Amino acid sequence: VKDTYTDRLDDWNGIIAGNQYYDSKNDQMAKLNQELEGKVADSLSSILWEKFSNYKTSANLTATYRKLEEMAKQVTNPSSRYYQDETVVRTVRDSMEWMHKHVYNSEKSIVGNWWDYEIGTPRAINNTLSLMKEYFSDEEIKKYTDVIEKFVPDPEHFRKTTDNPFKALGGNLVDMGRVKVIAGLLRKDDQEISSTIRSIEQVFKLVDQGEGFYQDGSYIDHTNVAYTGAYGNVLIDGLSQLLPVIQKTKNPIDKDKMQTMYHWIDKSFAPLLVNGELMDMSRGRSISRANSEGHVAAVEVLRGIHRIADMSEGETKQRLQSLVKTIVQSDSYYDVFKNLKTYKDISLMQSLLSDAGVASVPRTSYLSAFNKMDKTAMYNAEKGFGFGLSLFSSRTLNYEHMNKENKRGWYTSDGMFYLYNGDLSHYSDGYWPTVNPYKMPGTTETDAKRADSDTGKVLPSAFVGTSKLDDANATATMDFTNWNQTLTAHKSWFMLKDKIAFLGSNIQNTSTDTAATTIDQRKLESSNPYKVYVNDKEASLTEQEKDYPETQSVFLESSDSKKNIGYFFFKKSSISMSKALQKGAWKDINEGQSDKEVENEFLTISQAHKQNGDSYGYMLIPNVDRATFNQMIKELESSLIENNETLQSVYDAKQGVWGIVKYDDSVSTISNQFQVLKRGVYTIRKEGDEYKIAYYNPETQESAPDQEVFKKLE
Repeated sequence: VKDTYTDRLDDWNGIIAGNQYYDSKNDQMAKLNQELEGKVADSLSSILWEKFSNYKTSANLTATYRKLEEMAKQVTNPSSRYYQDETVVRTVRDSMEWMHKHVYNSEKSIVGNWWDYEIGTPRAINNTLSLMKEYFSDEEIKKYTDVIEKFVPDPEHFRKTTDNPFKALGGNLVDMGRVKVIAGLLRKDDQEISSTIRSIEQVFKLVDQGEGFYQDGSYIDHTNVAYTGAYGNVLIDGLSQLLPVIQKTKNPIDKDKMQTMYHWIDKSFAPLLVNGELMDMSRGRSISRANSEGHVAAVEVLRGIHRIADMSEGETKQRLQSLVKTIVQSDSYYDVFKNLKTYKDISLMQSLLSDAGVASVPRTSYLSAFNKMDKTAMYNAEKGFGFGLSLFSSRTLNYEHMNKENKRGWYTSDGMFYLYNGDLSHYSDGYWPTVNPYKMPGTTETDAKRADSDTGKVLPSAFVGTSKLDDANATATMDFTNWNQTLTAHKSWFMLKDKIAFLGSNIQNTSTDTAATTIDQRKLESSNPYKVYVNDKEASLTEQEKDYPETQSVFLESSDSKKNIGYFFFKKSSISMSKALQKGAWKDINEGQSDKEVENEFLTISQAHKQNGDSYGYMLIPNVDRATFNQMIKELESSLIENNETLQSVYDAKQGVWGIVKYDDSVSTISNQFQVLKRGVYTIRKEGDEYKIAYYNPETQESAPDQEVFKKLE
């Protein structure tokens, strides 16, 4: 019966469906319609389904009710095929009940996956009945939402009826939101709404230990896994729907805790965005799915950012508005509207791009050292390139392998790095399946064989992380011990504005497998091919490992100058190079994906450390044309300060910036100007007759005063 509890499910329906805000000749909305028409039709015209028959895998039920959720939308859509349809509606009623009694009522238990019985599945019930509370009575809505309270009678915890529950935390706590808020409003069980949102306030607290967001912008979740852009998606995108409801309710959250929202936006999320890609390191295991490539899951936050803007006031609205609109304007590879699956968001998005009152704004250079999760972020404004450094410590995990998902990301945190040049498609179009998991960029690895049944571990060392000097100058380190305790090398990175040196000393293999660092593994777009200049002259590569000893330079010329990648080797080293068509399917590294073999070309560069006590020291200069790259290497001929077993450092004498990394506590005199007196990482600039110092003890995630760690001599 008509009431207020339902006028807030009216709001809900709009956010998740958007039929209210529809238009039959709004070109983009009509593309999402054609889609829905054929969806319903592929379910409807086959139900009861063999596609989702197997019961004992519980992931099949979510899909059952989720394709019943898909009808609800078209069913209640004034401008659709199935508008007020006799059979599509009947079908729902008949297989909403026929299901309830057999598969999904109380005298039952969780097999397969709780997450279905508990989360993904109820929200699909919730979402069906909400859009069709008019094709359903009050007590009907009661009969089916009963199951909810049986599996989730307490918005503090999850996995309840089973025998080692756990506390809803991080983005997982967001789905306590939809599953109980909406479910309550349906059952007008008014406690369910107050009781819940009390626990939904728990996610706005930052922390110094555990899951959820951090002070430095880090997001941990699932014990210790870099997830600012995988669970953080589930969080920001979930809470960007609850709040329009939640705040109109009789128990609305105090406008105090709505501030940790914009701290997430800017400190945690905004830095991992570049030209419309969320960095694959923040995604963790999500990288193993074709539906969720780099550029697509970036929209899963760019909507969650906007929804927040709409329900804001003043500068907070217009600036978080520019944040979005300018970011999507800088994305030239992906049509943003391909991940907007609800018309409210489309209407909203088309508004920005139309509205010339929201000023666009280029992004300044920035560097975010997310040490509490071991990833570093970097974007150059002047040169338009990105850089990310996937590490891990004794505090964070190298890679997650859940639900038989992500089975070959072994070394994607073993010192892995990502360049982001003008090839926006780089880590996309099937990069993850077709790329060598063994020879992963930036990493030092032997060549033993891994299984797909392996698990994410942590390091035995804690000496990892970054000192930050400014938006364009920092230094990372890693006291590596690998996968099986055969290879321990110091690995240290030095990001200095328009370049990033990879030092690394003390390389030592106690193994009969050949150790080998990978300088790079770039995917190559075919319609723009590279011209590889070894040591300043051109080359011609094949699947054959060529040899190139006596190799100062390695430059990758291109049609687009913002897609070049150079490699100055301080000490003329002995590398090998190739360019093979690598094939592979998404199924190989994640069981529940298309086995359709997918093919993508790669050019690989490498160094082999044969003798026990080897080194590697080179410099990556991107977005630099050939002409300039050659005058850059003569500019930095003496730039290697040191790269031995207890000290690694570069000098960038154009800026005047040392990047430095000690391991012992000795008194190393650098460039004859100053000393550095303590174990840790430094980043230092001369700008006058004195010094600007930034030391980070990665072991104790602490800093210290200049006096303690540095005296400039004379």
